[PDB]
Amino acid sequence: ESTSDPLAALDDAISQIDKFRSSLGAVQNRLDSAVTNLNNTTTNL
Amino acid sequence: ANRFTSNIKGLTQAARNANDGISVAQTTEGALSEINNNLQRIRELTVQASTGTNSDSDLDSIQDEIKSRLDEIDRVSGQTQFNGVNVLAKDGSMKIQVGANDGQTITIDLKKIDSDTLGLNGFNVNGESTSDPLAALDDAISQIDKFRSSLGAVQNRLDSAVTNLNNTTTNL
Amino acid sequence: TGTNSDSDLDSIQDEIKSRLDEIDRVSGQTQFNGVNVLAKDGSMKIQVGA
Amino acid sequence: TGTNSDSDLDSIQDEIKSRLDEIDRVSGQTQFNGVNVLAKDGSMKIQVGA
Amino acid sequence: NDGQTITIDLKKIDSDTLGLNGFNVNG
Amino acid sequence: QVINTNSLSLITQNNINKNQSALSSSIERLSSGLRINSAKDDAAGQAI
Amino acid sequence: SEAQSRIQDADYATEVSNMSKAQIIQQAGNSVLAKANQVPQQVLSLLQ
Amino acid sequence: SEAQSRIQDADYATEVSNMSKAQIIQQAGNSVLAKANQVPQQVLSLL
Amino acid sequence: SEAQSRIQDADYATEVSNMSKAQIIQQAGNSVLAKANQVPQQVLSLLQ
Repeated sequence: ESTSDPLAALDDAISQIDKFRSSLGAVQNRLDSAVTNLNNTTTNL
Repeated sequence: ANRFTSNIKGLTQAARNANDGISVAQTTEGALSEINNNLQRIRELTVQASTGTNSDSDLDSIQDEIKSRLDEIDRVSGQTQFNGVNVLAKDGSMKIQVGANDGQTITIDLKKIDSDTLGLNGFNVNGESTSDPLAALDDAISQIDKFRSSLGAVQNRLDSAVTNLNNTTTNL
Repeated sequence: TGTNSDSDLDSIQDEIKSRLDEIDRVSGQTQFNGVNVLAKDGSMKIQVGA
Repeated sequence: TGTNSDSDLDSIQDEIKSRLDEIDRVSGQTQFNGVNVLAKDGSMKIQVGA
Repeated sequence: NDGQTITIDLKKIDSDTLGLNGFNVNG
Repeated sequence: QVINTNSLSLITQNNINKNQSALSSSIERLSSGLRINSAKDDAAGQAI
Repeated sequence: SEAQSRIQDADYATEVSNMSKAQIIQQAGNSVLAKANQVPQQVLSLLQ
Repeated sequence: SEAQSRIQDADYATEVSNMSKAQIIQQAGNSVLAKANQVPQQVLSLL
Repeated sequence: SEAQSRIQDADYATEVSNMSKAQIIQQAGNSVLAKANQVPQQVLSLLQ
């Protein structure tokens, strides 16, 4: 019937979403750093 | 920031719920005050019928008025409700989510009040007669006072709750 | 809370079901460049080292 | 005071007990960022020196 | 894209649908 | 220095809401003419 | 009756000053709130 | 009536604060966009 | 007569409160409407 601990489950889902977003956030930072490094390397080459 | 905003919204909702509980408690207190006034009137009527100078027809009239007062007590006890849930006909508890998180609540003890629970059913001053009328009436009045006092502190508790909750939302 | 009635719970449950349906919907039918992202457990590999 | 009767003392005691359990409640249930500020004897440090 | 829609449920609201089809109080 | 939150209106509103209860209690006690209108004021004095 | 009136029947001379003080505090709170809602307006001056 | 007012009514202080906040954000956004929408002229200023 | 007056005549208190409420609502609405007319003004500054 009714969920046992609804607020706990909702917090767990929000935590999963936040973890996914955090894991996604660093990847584009890595990609931007790679873009800058590739630009510098292309200039020097 | 996500955790903070979740906490803030939960705290605001909990404050709203505590205000709703305050309203419920105030309504129940009004009903109890009405029942108390009726009990005081019926006690004065019993004091009147206690003496021996009155004739038999006087006892009959006093008993008719007493029975009318008892019926009114039972009626206001049974028909009182707030937002579709009765207050004075069920012995359950009212749990109010005030902590903005799972589990923690505040309970309101609701007791079924009627002519039977208070006793002195079939009071019958006319006939037979109750053994100790004024004693039973004082017992019922004391029960009403106990219920009002146990309900009286609840709204003070909830006001403290809403004040602390507002402070917590401000700081968060 | 306990102060609300049964029909109140009905309305709140209807709204919660609507929001959950929307959650599943947006989880289903959002894609980039013709490939879905929130429905496939794999990982995209992007060549950046030339 | 000595002018009140027994039932008055019981009512005052009910009010006192309600206040006391409310004290315990607000103490145990007040938390910040997932830690209980009024439920532990520990200490937290604020890295201020860089 | 085809199949990516949101459905809006509707109902036929009338006195007959509501009930009593001529509710009265004067007998 | 930030516009997303005033950071002062909140404290002012909390103070106003705190004063509102005292104002309402005073206004009610003027018209009622009685010290303890409900058990919220003094549940101990109600029985007395 | 005298005893109950000692218990009940809050004195008016106290409550009138109480409500007057409450009104003054509420007016001051409204004034300082209207004042406080104006400090984020200067942030616009930083732009242009 | 008190309960319904708690539910449906809006305390005007919060709404005035929200109006002022949103108006300031709108004006700031318009002002910053007035400059943001114009930085392609640099390549024009090149020639 | 009292039963008839129970219907026709109006409680002056609720009516004056409704009058005050309507006055304040109209003033607030007219103010926010006046403030809402300058919203489309930024476009001419954008054209500059």
